[PDB]
Amino acid sequence: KKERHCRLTSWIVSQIGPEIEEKIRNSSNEIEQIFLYLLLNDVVRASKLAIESKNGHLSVLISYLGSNDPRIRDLAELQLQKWSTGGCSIDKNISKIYKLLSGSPFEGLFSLKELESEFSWLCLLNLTLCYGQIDEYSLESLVQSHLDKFSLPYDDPIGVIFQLYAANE
Amino acid sequence: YQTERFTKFSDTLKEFKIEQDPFNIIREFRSAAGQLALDLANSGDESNVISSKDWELEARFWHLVELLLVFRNADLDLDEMELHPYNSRGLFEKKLMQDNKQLYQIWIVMVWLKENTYVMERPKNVPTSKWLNSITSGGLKSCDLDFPLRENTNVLDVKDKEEDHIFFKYIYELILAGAIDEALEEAKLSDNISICMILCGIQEYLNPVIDTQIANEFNTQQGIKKHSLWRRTVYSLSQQAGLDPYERAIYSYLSGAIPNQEVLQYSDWESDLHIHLNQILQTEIENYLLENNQVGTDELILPLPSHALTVQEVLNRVASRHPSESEHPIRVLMASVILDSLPSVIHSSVEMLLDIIDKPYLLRIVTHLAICLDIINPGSVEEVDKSKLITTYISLLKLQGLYENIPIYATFLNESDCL
Amino acid sequence: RSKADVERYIASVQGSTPSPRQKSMKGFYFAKLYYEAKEYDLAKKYICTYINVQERDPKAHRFLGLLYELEENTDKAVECYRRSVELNPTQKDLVLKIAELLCKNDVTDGRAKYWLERAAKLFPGSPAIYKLKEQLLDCGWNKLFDLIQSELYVRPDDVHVNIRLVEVYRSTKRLKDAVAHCHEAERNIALRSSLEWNSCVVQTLKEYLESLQCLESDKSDWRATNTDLLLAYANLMLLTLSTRDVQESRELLQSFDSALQSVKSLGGNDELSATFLEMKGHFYMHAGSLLLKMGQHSSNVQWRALSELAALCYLIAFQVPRPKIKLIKGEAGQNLLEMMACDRLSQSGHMLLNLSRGKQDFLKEIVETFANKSGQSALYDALFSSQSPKDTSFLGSDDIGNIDVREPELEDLTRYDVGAIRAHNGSLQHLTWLGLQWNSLPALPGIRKWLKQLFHHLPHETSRLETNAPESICILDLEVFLLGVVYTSHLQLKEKCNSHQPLCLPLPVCKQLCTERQKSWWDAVCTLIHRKAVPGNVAKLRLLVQHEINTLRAQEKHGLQPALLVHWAECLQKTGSGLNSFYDQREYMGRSVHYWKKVLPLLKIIKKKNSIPEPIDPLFKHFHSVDIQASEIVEYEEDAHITFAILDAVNGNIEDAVTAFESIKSVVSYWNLALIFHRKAEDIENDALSPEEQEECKNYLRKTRDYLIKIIDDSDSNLSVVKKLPVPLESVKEMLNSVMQE
Amino acid sequence: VHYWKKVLPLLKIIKKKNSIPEPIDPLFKHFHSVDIQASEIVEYEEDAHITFAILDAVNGNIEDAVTAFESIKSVVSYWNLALIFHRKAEDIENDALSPEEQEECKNYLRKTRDYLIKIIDDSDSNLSVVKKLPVPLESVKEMLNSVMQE
Repeated sequence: KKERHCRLTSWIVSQIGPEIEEKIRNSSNEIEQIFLYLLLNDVVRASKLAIESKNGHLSVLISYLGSNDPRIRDLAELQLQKWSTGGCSIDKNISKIYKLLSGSPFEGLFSLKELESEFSWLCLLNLTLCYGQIDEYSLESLVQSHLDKFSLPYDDPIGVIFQLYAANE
Repeated sequence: YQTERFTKFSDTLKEFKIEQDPFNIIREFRSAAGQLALDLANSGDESNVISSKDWELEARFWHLVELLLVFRNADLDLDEMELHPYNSRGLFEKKLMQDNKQLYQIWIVMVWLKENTYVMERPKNVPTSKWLNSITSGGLKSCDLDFPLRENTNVLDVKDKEEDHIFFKYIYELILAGAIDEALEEAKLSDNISICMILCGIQEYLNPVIDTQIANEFNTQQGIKKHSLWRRTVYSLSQQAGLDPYERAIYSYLSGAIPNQEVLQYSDWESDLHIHLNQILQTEIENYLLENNQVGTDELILPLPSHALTVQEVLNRVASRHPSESEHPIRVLMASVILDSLPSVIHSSVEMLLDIIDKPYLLRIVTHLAICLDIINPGSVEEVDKSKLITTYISLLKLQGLYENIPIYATFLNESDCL
Repeated sequence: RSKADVERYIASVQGSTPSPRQKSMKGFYFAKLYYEAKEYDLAKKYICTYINVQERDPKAHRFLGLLYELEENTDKAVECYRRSVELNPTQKDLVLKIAELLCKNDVTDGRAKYWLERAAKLFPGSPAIYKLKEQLLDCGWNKLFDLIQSELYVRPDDVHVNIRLVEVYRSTKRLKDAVAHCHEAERNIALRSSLEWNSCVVQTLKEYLESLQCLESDKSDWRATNTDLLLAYANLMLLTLSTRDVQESRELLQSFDSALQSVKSLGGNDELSATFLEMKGHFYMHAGSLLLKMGQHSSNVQWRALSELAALCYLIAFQVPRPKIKLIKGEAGQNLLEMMACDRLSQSGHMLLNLSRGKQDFLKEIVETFANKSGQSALYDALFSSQSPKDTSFLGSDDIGNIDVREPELEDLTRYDVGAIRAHNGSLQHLTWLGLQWNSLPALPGIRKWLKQLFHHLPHETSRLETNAPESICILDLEVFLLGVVYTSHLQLKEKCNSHQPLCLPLPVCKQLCTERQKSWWDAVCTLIHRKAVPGNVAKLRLLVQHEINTLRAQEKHGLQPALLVHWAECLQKTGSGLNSFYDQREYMGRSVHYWKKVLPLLKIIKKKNSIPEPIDPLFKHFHSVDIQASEIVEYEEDAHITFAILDAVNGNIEDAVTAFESIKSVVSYWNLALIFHRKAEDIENDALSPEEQEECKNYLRKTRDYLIKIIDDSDSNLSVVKKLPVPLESVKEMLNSVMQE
Repeated sequence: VHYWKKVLPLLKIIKKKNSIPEPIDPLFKHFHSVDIQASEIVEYEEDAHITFAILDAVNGNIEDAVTAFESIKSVVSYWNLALIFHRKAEDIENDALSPEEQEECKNYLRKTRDYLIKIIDDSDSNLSVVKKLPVPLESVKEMLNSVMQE
């Protein structure tokens, strides 16, 4: 399961690669770049840029992405509720990153679902597959979880294959 | 009454020679000294606070002795661990600590060091929530720890910094004491979730499913796979200024590094020694992992030092950094035990009877230690040295007028004939 | 295996792991089998290739060094050991080897000296260390002498070194000095026990007798040296009989008998004459022991006839009177001579008894039939070959006159044993033998007195009983130890003969009766106490003792079968209950209660027919031969409750002690009830005090009288009760006489 | 008792100086300001054992409640011991019944009096004990007046 997961996610990163690299080319904000590096499933360069842009704590936090530590998951979500109940202002991309640490980035109450309009469906699916709750789910039911949140274009065949894969039963 | 003391120690020896395992002797010696440490400490002339600390020290010595000799001597050799390359770093760390006794000893010693570390009382009136003052003043555009790092620290209210100081200092003391669970509890409960999360990176990765040989201790994967990264990430964070000195201190300790001057200046022999053994240890593990290709090149973000000190050298340096403390006669024994050069020092302080007579605990301690040693390891201390030591201590049992309990000490020579 | 088996395995792993690195990493395990198939030019290249990939393995490097050792390539073999040693410092034996090889090949370089210094500190004063010191010097006569002397200063008990001193003296043909040191060294108790030393002593003396220097010098000290030869013969005979085979022992007898015949002619009334007396006895005793050795292996008809013959020998020995001790020049000499006398009477004594218990007045027949001069020829016949001249043999010329034919008295035997504990340097062999010899007798040995004769001023019980540090060793610990050693030994031998008398074996003939573990402990605590340990080995000896203390005191993980604990408990109660002083009574009763308190939990589980958790590598072997049964449980609980009461009485809880004693109508409880009722009366009996109280005081003395009478009434009626008496019957009557006259 | 039964497992892990698993977005913010320390553990275990005994008494397991209450010499355990000893006396105190039983009944009322007096004796001496009273001091004295007039 781990092997298969790693190959799938390396491949998705192969596909979304240029899209995101373009987006990083045009960003004017460092924390957003850090997020985009997480979009390429590159935890280390996110951590590094964080470090460099003087965002050190975040940097540490980032290092958890891809270990599925449920403690960290519920803590990140907690921080998010506390902000989303008062929290006079939190940077738009730090909240996104915390939402990634929460393990349920659309399935949620600070939801990245609106990124539906800014990214390839495959890009977001990468987010579910990499963070998302890898251990608790089978590859199939995980992918299915994601698909349940987003309609794919009828005509797109790589979409179709994911649907047939997730459809299992 | 307190001029009972010798009885207690003598008493323990009685019980041992009479139920005809010897590690209990020392355990009791420890408790005995500790009990006495309490007596002189409670209500006392301020001439007693000194000899009270010399008893607490006494006690710690017996403890260290127990720990190390138990591990070294109760060594009955178990089964070797057979890893594969597919195995997690967690297992390799474990293997390292199993196979390398030299290094596990360092662990034992650090454990002892932590055991005896002071921690402040839990801060009272802690606030409802984090950086509340800055939020209330307006001006936190982001509520994340890294915000005032992204742009001038002028963002954070003074009182908030003052509280962050209280927190990070408390967490630091807890970390040096081994209280990692309490540190995580404090982080959680004091609305420092992100710092908590940082403290979670301490564990190497294990997966009970893959790393079969620990499918007992664990039911769920845990720990973090890209640890060499984590470690550079933390260390770099530790070097970034505009953080509270205790926070930086924490990250230093976690990265296997040596905390900043502002914090380190207040560390004593024990604290400092601890810091540097931690460094030895960290470095040695990461090297063990590199020699087995269980580190991935991507993670070598930054240079950390690769050359581990020897316990010998750490001791020498920490010594020269704390000469007064270093030279204290039971702490010399502490080091002597740590390096195993112990009969070495026995025979030594023996020849110092031929400014050891000036301090009372010493002549006693060395004698009872020598006894314990030859009990646990027959042959340990030279026959002569036992003779000389007991001879002199006995003559003090006489000077104290406790002839009553001299036969017990006699049970180690035919020289006893002459009493 | 063969050449095919090992070279065919080449294709076995070659087809499993073909890459060069794994092919070379199997070289050590390839070389593992060529060393077994006698291929050393091949095995060398196999291991050498594994060393090309695994250059940090101390095992592989040593294996090549051991292989270069078979090749006798010193320069190559040494270097290999060096690498294994520098990789792993714990390889002590390799530090010796390097030092051993460096001194044998060439000493010109100081490197050989350096490695010898390290080898010394790793093995403090081991026998090999001096050997290497002499080797290094070899590469001049005065030079060697100084080494031995400087070596003898700190190591006077080393057998080999003292031997070399005699050899160096003998090389310069100054034999007078050789015997002089030989004589002054026969006072050493350790050397006297060394087989090889005594052999050297016999030669260096004979050489001096025939030496031209002995005659020229004078004929005054001639007698003095002659005494030592006989003494040496006795010691050498004791040792040769035990270790050496049938042939060698018999041969030594002829030299002994020749010496006796050559000595008797001079006579006189001085040390030599007195020595001849005691040594004469030893001769027969050992000759009897020698006789019994042959018969053991032989048939039954020869056994009885030989044992008959041996019984006469031991008898002859026992009869020989205590030598005239006052007649010796010095205190050391006379004490030695007496020590041997006690040994003779003790060893021969027990043998005489064990052989006489076989039949009724068996001893009388032995004398009445073989005391005849015909027996003297039957003895010479069985022992020697008749071809030797029967004129100059002492055995054939001795005047066997009026054999006492009186079996020995136990009381005399005890004082013989106690006086001879130091005969064989208190080897656990010696004591375990005696303890077993008394195991069949109705009177028990004074073990506590044995230990006092060995470890003087060793306290009965150590104040600091809390720890097991061996500075707190106590005569109780030792007493508790020997009890188990003998209780263990007896059961082991009982099991042996069952598969195949055990009492009948003489001391030299029998093999080790204790486990090497037990023997190691006794030798350790002995060397420690007597202050003949080694500064380097002090810590090791000390720990070796410490390991067993927790068992002698029934502490955490004691390897003690419940039966052995009970045996310890009662054996200490009755041992203590007969003591006069309170200090000793308290101690022995305390320990007895202690062991009792440890057993009763076990007995309760055993009382309901459950299983005891068996031990892990116990110190005292378990046996189902003596496993406790429910039939005996209630008795122990009762016998223990007595031991509790006794200690309660000694501590002051008289009310509870009497309440308990009275509950059980036992003979022992009477002696306790009586002894404590008498004390309450005697103190209050004569001082001015309330008359009413005086009547109550007398009333107790009346109870004392009654309980002593109940003891004697029940005692005279039944024999089993006589054995249960906590003190002797005559002692009970002794008190009663005084009780009533009061 | 319920909440107690949920804490004690945590306190035992905390008693050996280990780490508590921190929560996920908790409803009641955690704080290290009031994190439990080993210095206070044995007290809670004791104070909890009282709460257990109290419920045992209310349910009917008087034997185990008294056995527990008596084990710890606490002011609160007196008021409980007293309150339950008084009830065993009052019901049996006046009906026609075996005289021997009546003597045993009175004996309990004698114990009630003693425990209430121990409360007031220790109460008047020290203020810290006054705050530990499970009910007001004047209420304890109120019962005693009626207890002795009985």
